[PDB]
Amino acid sequence: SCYIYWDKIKRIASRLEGMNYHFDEMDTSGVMPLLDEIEEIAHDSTIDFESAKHILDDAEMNHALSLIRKFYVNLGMKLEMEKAQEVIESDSPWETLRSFYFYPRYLELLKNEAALGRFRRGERAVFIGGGPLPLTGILLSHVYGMRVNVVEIEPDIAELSRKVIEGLGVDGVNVITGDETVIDGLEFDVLMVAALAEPKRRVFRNIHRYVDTETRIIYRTYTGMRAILYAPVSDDDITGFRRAGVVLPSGKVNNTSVLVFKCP
Amino acid sequence: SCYIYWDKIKRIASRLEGMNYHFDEMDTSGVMPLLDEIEEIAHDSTIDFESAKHILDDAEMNHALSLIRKFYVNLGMKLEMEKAQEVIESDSPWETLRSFYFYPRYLELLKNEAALGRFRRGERAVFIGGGPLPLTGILLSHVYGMRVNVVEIEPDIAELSRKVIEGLGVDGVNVITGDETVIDGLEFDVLMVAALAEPKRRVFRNIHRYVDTETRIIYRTYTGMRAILYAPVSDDDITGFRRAGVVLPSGKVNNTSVLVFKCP
Ligand SMILES: N[C@@H](CCN[C@@H](CCN[C@@H](CCC(=O)O)C(=O)O)C(=O)O)C(=O)O
Ligand SMILES: N[C@@H](CCN[C@@H](CCN[C@@H](CCC(=O)O)C(=O)O)C(=O)O)C(=O)O
Ligand SMILES: [Br-]
Ligand SMILES: [Br-]
Repeated sequence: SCYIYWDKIKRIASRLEGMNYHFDEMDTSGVMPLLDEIEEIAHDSTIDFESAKHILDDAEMNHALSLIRKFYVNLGMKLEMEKAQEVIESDSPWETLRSFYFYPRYLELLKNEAALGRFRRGERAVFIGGGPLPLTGILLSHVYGMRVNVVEIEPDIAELSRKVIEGLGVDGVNVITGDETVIDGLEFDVLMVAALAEPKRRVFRNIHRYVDTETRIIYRTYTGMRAILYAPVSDDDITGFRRAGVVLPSGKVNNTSVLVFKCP
Repeated sequence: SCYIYWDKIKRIASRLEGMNYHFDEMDTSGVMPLLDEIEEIAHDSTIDFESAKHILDDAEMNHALSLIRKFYVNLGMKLEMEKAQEVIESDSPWETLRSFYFYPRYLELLKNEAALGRFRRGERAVFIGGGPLPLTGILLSHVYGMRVNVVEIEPDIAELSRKVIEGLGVDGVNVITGDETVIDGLEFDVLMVAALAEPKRRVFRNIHRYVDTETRIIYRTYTGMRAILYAPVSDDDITGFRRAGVVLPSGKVNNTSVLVFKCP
């Protein structure tokens, strides 16, 4: 094969090489054009899923793919961290939050997930992998009227995220510091897993031990050319579960959302 | 995992296995219920493509899947053989043709492909894998006004197909007895490869030798739950080609149609 996107990807990657192993030092505003380049390819609806797989699975693409994924994960983390701090310091926290680069996609992502998982007011949600800016948790309560526990493994990140929630004056959203195993002492209707929650194998194996067959579990992954951004959840990762539904993204939304149930 | 389709599929395969034990010769009328049970699974639009591979390609499904795929091919061949002879004997050949079980699906499929392939009246088309009832060839002339060569490897099947074309009074459809290698000796604007043309790897290697980079090539395959019917064309099969468009089926149509060009 001979896809035009192959060379386009190699070229972008060539301009990332010089940042390798130090992407966390990126200037956030300065690198937005690079994210645009990458997203032009990721979001191209003329690329079929078989062609995307052809490109992303080729051994000659391994190194370029690694660079793009490192860039993406580090930019996302830094953008969230910076916005969390801005929200806490703001006189207009909800307006500040609404200016977050990814805010509109999150609204769409959540709308997708709420249909998939049939969310209702007063249902209890647990979200694994809150991060510094726990936007999903916030919207679960703010839009969908759910009662929410967000789980975050890093104590300092957890503390920041609580300050964001409090700054906004959002109710019914609590942050629990811990690993995924904290769900043992929770009672909940819906469990969600962040796209960035890692390592997938350990996390899903632990979830399997603590949910029953009625618990709606939604996790986020990457399909098609969007898999250029981040490694998709593998089939091995979700052993012991059955897939019940999927929402594939459109527009600028990156994540595919997957509904699974514990077997049987 | 633990898909309820697994039990359903194994039970259908059990019935197929038992039937095969008693008869080598298919009873076309008698097995229509079995086909309908299989197609109800294939046509389940609630199941996404990724989930389909999780259910169909699971290791313990291989035996059942192979039986279903053998049934599907043998039934299709027998239905075509039977209808071909009926058409040849009929005082009302078109009425007889239209009563063919899959007839309306071919109309919808060819519409998909004519858009994908930008078919124009008077263009030369070659179709590899005509079978006894060369409906695609017939439609390419009758509806699309193309000048058509249909290629069929089995001499007796090729002969039968010529009698069907003559019975229908269809002009502009010639049948070539041979394998795919006959295309070196032909001029054509579009090349089509039947869903059932085999073996895929050899067919595409031969095509690659004998076409240029400007010639439109459309092949038929199976995706999602429709892969229960027949083994899909693999990305390895199309090495040396690039995908340039895809039409996914809906309704009762079974085939996905893919446009490729020879690289580079
Ligand atoms: N703090 C986040 C969790 C961290 N990020 C999210 C990512 C959400 N993805 C969005 C935003 C853009 C992106 O991730 O590239 C999308 O798919 O369009 C996750 O990992 O699930 C939250 O509250 O959901
Ligand atoms: N005689 C046939 C060739 C044999 N069948 C075709 C298959 C046409 N597929 C149709 C008919 C139903 C089916 O094949 O299951 C569809 O996808 O809905 C092929 O192999 O390309 C023809 O003329 O196209
Ligand atoms: Br039966
Ligand atoms: Br007639």
